[PDB]
Amino acid sequence: GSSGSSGMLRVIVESASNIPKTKFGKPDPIVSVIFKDEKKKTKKVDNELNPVWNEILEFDLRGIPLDFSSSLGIIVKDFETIGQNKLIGTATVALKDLTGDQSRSLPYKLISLLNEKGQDTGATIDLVIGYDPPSGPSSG
Repeated sequence: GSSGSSGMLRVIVESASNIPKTKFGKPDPIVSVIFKDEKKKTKKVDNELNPVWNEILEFDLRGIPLDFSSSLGIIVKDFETIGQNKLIGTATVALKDLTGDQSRSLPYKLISLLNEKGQDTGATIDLVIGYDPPSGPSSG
């Protein structure tokens, strides 16, 4: 364990609320984060409108900093449904604001989720993304 940071993006998932129920009752919502070709999702929540994951995610950049082009992809759907085109909502977090030469963690809450059509689904999800600039002898 050498002393040195190689760029790492942490994506904390608190919980969601205001989810569009279903005819049956309550679907199985699940957070799905995608960054640096890394698909990481949170523990699927059973029949519950406001699922509470309160988990922490991490992504290795390998000395690769952020840019105005870098962003996080947040997609929420119903586990019970995989193939079907059932989509609860989505949201993209532009890390262009977190970019810089000094760690910066901005709490992203009250995010409006949009369906595959781009219409306000009426669901909100809290997330805390933290950026960390790489630094050390091993540059890549």
